[PDB]
Amino acid sequence: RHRLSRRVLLEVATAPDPPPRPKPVKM
Amino acid sequence: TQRIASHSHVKGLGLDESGLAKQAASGLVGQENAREACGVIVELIKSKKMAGRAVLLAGPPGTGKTALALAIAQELGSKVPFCPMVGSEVYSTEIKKTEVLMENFRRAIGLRIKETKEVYEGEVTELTPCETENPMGGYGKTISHVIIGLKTAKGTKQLKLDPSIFESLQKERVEAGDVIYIEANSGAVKRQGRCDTYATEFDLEAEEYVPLPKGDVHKKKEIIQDVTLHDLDVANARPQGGQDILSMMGQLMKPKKTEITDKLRGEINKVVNKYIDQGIAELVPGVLFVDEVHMLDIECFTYLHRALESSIAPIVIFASNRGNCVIRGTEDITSPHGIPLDLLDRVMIIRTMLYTPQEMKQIIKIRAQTEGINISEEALNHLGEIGTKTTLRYSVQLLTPANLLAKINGKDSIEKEHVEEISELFYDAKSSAKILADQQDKYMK
Amino acid sequence: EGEVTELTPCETTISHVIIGLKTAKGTKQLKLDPSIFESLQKERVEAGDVIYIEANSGAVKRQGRCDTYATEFDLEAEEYVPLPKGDVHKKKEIIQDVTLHDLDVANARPQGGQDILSMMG
Amino acid sequence: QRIASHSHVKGLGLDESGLAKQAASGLVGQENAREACGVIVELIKSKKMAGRAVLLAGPPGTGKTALALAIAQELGSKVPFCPMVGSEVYSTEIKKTEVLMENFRRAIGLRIKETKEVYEGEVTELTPCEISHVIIGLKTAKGTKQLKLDPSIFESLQKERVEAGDVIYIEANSGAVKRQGRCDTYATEFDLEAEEYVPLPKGDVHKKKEIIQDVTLHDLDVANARPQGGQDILSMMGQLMKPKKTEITDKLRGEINKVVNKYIDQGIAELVPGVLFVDEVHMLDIECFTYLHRALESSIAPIVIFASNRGNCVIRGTEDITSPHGIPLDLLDRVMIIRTMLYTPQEMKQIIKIRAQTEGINISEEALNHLGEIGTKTTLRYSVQLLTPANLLAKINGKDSIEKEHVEEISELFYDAKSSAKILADQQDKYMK
Amino acid sequence: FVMPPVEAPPPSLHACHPPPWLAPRQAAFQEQLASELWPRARPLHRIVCNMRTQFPDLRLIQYDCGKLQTLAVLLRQLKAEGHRVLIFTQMTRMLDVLEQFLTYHGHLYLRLDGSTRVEQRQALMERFNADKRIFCFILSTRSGG
Amino acid sequence: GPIITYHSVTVPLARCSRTFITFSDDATFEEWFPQGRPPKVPVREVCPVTHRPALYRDPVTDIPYATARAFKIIREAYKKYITAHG
Amino acid sequence: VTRIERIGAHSHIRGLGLDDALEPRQASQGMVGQLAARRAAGVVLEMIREGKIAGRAVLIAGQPGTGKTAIAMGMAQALGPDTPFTAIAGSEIFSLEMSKTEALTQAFRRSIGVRIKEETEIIEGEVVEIQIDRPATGTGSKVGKLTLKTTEMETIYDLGTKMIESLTKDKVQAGDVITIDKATGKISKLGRSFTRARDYDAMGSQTKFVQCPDGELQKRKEVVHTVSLHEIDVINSRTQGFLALFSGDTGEIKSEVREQINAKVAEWREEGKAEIIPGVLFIDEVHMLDIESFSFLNRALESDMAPVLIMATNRGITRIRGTSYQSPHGIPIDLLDRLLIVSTTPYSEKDTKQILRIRCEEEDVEMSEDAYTVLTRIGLETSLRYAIQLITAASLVCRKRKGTEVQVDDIKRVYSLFLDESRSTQYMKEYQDAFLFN
Amino acid sequence: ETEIIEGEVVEIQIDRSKVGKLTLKTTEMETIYDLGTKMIESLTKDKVQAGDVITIDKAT
Amino acid sequence: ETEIIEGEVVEIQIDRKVGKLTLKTTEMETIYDLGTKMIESLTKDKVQAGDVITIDKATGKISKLGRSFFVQCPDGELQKRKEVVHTVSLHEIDVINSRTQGFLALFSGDT
Ligand SMILES: Nc1ncnc2c1ncn2[C@@H]1O[C@H](COP(=O)(O)OP(=O)(O)O)[C@@H](O)[C@H]1O
Ligand SMILES: Nc1ncnc2c1ncn2[C@@H]1O[C@H](COP(=O)(O)OP(=O)(O)O)[C@@H](O)[C@H]1O
Ligand SMILES: Nc1ncnc2c1ncn2[C@@H]1O[C@H](COP(=O)(O)OP(=O)(O)O)[C@@H](O)[C@H]1O
Ligand SMILES: [Mg+2]
Repeated sequence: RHRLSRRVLLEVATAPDPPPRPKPVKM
Repeated sequence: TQRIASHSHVKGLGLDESGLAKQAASGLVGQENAREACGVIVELIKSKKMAGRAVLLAGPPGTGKTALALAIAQELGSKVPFCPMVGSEVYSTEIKKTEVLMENFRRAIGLRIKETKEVYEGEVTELTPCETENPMGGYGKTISHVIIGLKTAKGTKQLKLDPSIFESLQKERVEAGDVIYIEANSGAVKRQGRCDTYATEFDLEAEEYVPLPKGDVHKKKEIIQDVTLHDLDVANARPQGGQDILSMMGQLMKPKKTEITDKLRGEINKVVNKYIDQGIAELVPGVLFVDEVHMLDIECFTYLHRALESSIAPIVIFASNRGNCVIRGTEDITSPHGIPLDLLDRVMIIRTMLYTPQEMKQIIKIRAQTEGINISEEALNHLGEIGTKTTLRYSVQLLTPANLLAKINGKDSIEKEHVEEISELFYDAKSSAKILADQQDKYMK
Repeated sequence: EGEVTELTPCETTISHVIIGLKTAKGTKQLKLDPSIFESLQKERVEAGDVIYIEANSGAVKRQGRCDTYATEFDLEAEEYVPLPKGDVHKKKEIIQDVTLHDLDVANARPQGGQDILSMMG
Repeated sequence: QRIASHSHVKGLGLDESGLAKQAASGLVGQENAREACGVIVELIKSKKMAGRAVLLAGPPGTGKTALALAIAQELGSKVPFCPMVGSEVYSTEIKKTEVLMENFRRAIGLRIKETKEVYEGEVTELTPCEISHVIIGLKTAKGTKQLKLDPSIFESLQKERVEAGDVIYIEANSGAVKRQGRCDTYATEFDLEAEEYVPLPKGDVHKKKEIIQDVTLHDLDVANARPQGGQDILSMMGQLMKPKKTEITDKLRGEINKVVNKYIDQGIAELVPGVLFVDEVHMLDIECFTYLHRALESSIAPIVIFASNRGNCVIRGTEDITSPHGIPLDLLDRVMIIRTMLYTPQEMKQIIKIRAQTEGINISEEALNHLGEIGTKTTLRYSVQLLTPANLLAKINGKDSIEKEHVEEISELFYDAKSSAKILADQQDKYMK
Repeated sequence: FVMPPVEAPPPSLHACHPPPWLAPRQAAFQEQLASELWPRARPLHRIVCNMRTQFPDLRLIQYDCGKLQTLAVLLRQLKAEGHRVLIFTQMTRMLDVLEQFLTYHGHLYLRLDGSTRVEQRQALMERFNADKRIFCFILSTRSGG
Repeated sequence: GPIITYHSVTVPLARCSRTFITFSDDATFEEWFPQGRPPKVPVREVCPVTHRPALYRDPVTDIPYATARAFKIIREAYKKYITAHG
Repeated sequence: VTRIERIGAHSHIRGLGLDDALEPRQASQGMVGQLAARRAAGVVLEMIREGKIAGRAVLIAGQPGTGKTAIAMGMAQALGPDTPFTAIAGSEIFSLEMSKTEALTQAFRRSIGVRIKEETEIIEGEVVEIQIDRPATGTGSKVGKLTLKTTEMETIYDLGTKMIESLTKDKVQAGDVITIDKATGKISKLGRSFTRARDYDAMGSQTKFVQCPDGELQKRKEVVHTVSLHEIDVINSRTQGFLALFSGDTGEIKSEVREQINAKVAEWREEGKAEIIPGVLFIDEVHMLDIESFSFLNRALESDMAPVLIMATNRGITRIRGTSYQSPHGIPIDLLDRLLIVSTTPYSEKDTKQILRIRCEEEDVEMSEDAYTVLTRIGLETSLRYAIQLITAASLVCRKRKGTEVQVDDIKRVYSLFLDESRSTQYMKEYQDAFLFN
Repeated sequence: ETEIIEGEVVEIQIDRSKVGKLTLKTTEMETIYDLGTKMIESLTKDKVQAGDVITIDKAT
Repeated sequence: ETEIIEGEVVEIQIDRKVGKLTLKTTEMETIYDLGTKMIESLTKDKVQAGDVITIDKATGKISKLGRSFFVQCPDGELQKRKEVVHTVSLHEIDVINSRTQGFLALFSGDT
């Protein structure tokens, strides 16, 4: 089910870096 | 257990309370004299006062020798050890034949150990030292007890314990809300995890959280453990559980049967006697059944003389269907059952006779009942006639093929035609031998 | 394959290892899977050593020191090896014949293993 | 000391000219055989020839093994003498040829000079030095010395639980550390310490002792084939996982030969060629005899003495090949045969008297004559074996010497082989097989 | 007590230009195996030592001298009756042997071998006169003044 | 120095054995016997979205939840909160 | 309750039954008849007890059921546990782990015992008060004090660190009767002089008390250590040898190890450290040995460490195993010359009846005189062992019918139920074709 | 049939190694777990770090 | 071809790693700057002033062949390039490459 594909690998490699993870908020 | 084997119908010896053998009872038919003798042997085994006594079941093949031995085992019950064995098993690539025989001898002698295990379970609610108003030495604080509160599902109890347990509590890191158990016979504290009521769904520990114990804080029970002398011998010869380099080597190396020495066996005997005298254990001498004894060689037979003369040996039951055959390991030496006359002088011989056609029909009916097979009277008579010729084993082996053929034909009972067709499809030993003799040129060797 | 000019693990534990390999035809900077750092440390790989790294398996073999450093001491128990001539990255398409017995005996016993039972085996 | 079957044999009983005295050194007859054995003893003492084989041939009871042990006694305890039975080559661990080769090397001994370096004193300082070395301070009654030792020695000291104040013995050659005890000066500090006290060493901290070691070629082969001198984990692993004997290669034996030759050239070793004795040689098989051909042809082999009581007998391992002593004719061509003869009644009486004296038994002349007559029939071995039971009977009856009645009573109680054979023949149908 | 007549380290394989990875790999394997297995081999320490070196039994000291046997009997009687004994000998080495013998028998003792410093003599005298646990006091006839 | 004394005595009830443990200083006694109060049962949290018993805990919002839809709703609410408050 | 040892074949034999002059009584200590053979066995037993002559071999030869093994067991029971007695069968030397010569060597060396006697100082007393002071935190020197009491003494001991550790490990409390060996520091608890405090919980049911030791505290006791030569060989062969004492798996012990042990034991004997206790090796059914084993026996008896060897065989002139040679008793003539042969004659009617009576007494079976007559007739006609088996068979048959004394009817019933070899062979001849191979 | 936890490791924080927190995520979920001594030891032995896709057996 | 250093030790210095080694023949004397591996090799095999030793440069194989002040000190050059010839049987190659530490089987059977 969770084997990588060439398309997914290329998309992740070409895409920019993900946004920084938000800091935890006590809510 | 659910599958039906060849002796699945044998539930014991059909003996009256006076020892006389009923014609058909407990799955056994006929063999009245042999059954009575086997009942006397059963009484001998139950008396537990004799050692090394041997019985030989002698008779043609298919006469109930193995059935009689299994009936003896059924009469004794599961409490009495019963170690079946074929003569071919003494030929091992790891240990000598005498060692195999000695190991089976020790397998037949059982030991029943009764002990009381008293424990205190609970979740630690309170952990309070009992200080003394007069400190010994003047300075500091002295304690005379440690009060431990144990909580279970249906109670809560407090235990005033020895001060020395403070070290065990710290070593086990026991705190409030933890589930522990204390053993009376040892005075040691063991922390079996923390109570599950203090665990949240966001925790990830696996073996840390345990349910709150059910039942009472003080649990005591009588433990009955059944062991054999061979179990102790093997556990002491190749011990498992040590943390030294030798135990690690034992775990690494391939396990191999070894020639257990008389020193270890004597030590085991001394320990068993000590337990018996203390009242902890009760000796349960059982039976060693050696089927196809004729497959033993002259060395095994010679060793059996010393083995049976021992005062620790079990009661051995032999079985042989051979006539004046040649003893294995010897060159042209013939003995009445394949057994040297020296060993025949040490055994009591029980003779099994051939079955009359009526007894064969009864045995066939019993086997059909055991296999869940309905057979008509005409089919039963035809199968008994087939059993008069050929053999009894051949007739009892036609029941399930004939039942399958009837079921395929769409009938819930075996008729005569089904038995006839099965007899046509499958050949017995004598018919195959006739075919082989008639065509000896076309066959090989 | 080449002489090691830089060996820098990048901390997040180690996210990856940046290595610098030198040959006669140039220098290449490589990003290594963090599992190769254990192999590099076991092989005692330092700057100036000539090594090769398998791309598919991460296996590291330290095949001596570069002969350019042979004069750094007057007496060391070292094996000094020439700098590799070709490129750092070498590709070869090969055809190798194996028999079914080779595959059978390869799976009869385990290989490697850091456990005590594996080492004693 | 217990009295064995050959306890009276002290030598060959030869004069200065090599001739055999009639009764001397516990030997009564076999004058020709004793002179031949004296020549063989001189050959062994020459230390010049290698692989010379001797066969002692004769009926049982003619003192072949007695003559071999007399050769051993003449040689002395310094010269190796390896007694092996032909049945001992059938091992379940190594091949028969390997057993023979190992017994060949056991017969060659080596006297080698060795110097032992010893650190012995009371521990005053045990300071680890980061793998961690150890700096140790040892004191004796003569001085104090500080030493730096390998980490293995520190591990050994830790295993011995050596602490400041303990008297220790260190062998620098083998790295063997022995803790002997807490110093005697501290034996008054407590009343129950669970310690064994030892006085302070009265010599120097560091000693060098030169000793003579008696070893054989087989010992060197074993030490270099199953090594245990490294004191590393691999040696322990090999000892525990591979405890069985192995077939030592010719390469290891060549290396050991080179090492021993180097030692002899250095002047610190002396070679003692020694003797191998095979008693029941007929129990060897054709493979063993064929190997022994080449083994005796070797220039390293010792002197081998063979014995046999067989007549024209089938060689073991062959189907029906029959040879004069159970030994194939090829090997008989490579041996010098010493023939032993049957004993006269006078010699039998002499041997009986010698055995009686050896066992501390007083026997009357009438009893001695009766027992010699008993030995004329039956065998000499049977007559000798009746001495102790007759002495026990005499002691029970209060007599300090054996009379004829005691010998008659014992002979009535115990049968010989011929009488038992007669009984078996008369009652063949009652006995088994 | 059985010791091998000869003891050798394992044979070593030497090449002029070996693969530079074989020796470090073997060294690491040996180091890891030792770190995992040596603590587990400590119980077998006495067996290895007894098979590695053999010292003379302390009992043999008394067997080699009839005087020691007679003294052993005499000292046993003297201790049983509850006395204190002074042992005088002409030779200091005999004092060393007596030290061994008294230790083997378990007799607590003090020593004055003339080689003791002058200030220590009085302290030893006072300790012996004050401490009742000291059974024996070995002395040199010519020493002590 | 600071010591722990283990003492076993013979005292009349005709005689019985008793053991005592003496701490030189109160610090050791407190360390070995903290007299900790019984722990408190944690509140079984509930998912604000589906009211089912909570099984997860979103690290960003610290809001327990028990369904992927609940997680999506919680993250949408957090995004709206970020947009509004900023 | 039934012990591990029950009524066996030779359970009634308590000794050879001889007087001071080694004259056999007709019926004493279980032995009946065999007067000449019992006298010879007594002479051999005296020779064993003297323990001066090494490598003596005796052959007990006779027809089956003539009491060869009975005589051997009587010798074993008359020797006593002090002297080693290794009883093996001839088949046991055929082993896949070791050679036949190695197995015979181990059997020989299991029959010689080495005993070391030494005197040690021993403290035995009742613990009154034990106090142990230890640092609260970190490594430090534990200080303690122990009070020990006897009926006539009470001393307070200042304890060292290692003695403190030993007492802590043994968990010694007040009222415990302990034994302390001064040299090794080993502590053995042997009981409690009184109960623990009742107010404590989880203590268990208190057992019985032990009276306090009397006399002086520090006594001098003689410690005896006895091992066999085989045990020394095994523990000296390799580091893991002590486990081989129980698991077998000794392999083949090097001859160098055995020579070193022989030398060391001789040195100990000369130095008075140890005494050698020679014993007996009993090989039952020695005819199972092959020519190689007999050849090894020939020379292994020539050592001064060899024990007395006793063999039993019921063979006539028979082929030697491993060869095609016919020899008396299945034993080569070279070995038969090295041994004295003790013949056992068949039993008469009165001897058979007395043996049956002794067997009934051992089995606690009550039998009538007519039943004894019938059983003796059956034993003479069939065999002694068959009658012995019928004893308990008829006892069980009598007990089934709620009887008290075994009658002739019970003996006839068991004779009908259980067959001997002769009647079984007759019935098998009657149906020879039904049995498989003839 | 066995219950498991399956996700991608986002963060592993261990305080000082008595207690720590582990964050796991899926494409549709994200949660944080409190770790004990044995769980922390098991995570350190397997050298689990961020970006690793792991499964944890709840029972063992 | 191998480089063999044979001479008499004059002075050995090791400091917390760096070190120096001074070796002499009857014709020349030299001081060497030692590396870590050669320092370890010289530490494992105790080498002191006055010992006559030979060193295999590539391996650190140090064998002490006596002491001089008994074997005479070597005469010629300290560092010599030598041609070493080995004749190795196919069986020896097979055994050496059969397993790790497999050369041991050339001496104890166990192949
Ligand atoms: N008297 C009997 N009563 C019931 N079943 C019997 C009887 N005799 C034999 N059998 C059965 O017939 C089959 C033949 O086996 P068996 O008689 O035990 O052969 P053997 O006696 O040669 O071992 C077995 O299934 C056995 O249970
Ligand atoms: N010439 C002799 N003088 C004294 N004793 C002898 C003599 N020959 C043999 N014996 C003794 O008689 C016994 C039989 O001799 P042995 O050497 O065993 O004969 P074999 O040649 O069969 O080995 C031994 O106890 C031996 O010591
Ligand atoms: N003289 C005897 N006195 C007492 N019991 C005897 C006597 N002879 C034989 N028996 C007993 O009869 C049985 C057969 O004798 P046994 O010694 O086994 O014969 P074998 O000579 O074949 O060994 C054994 O139970 C033995 O104890
Ligand atoms: Mg018998």
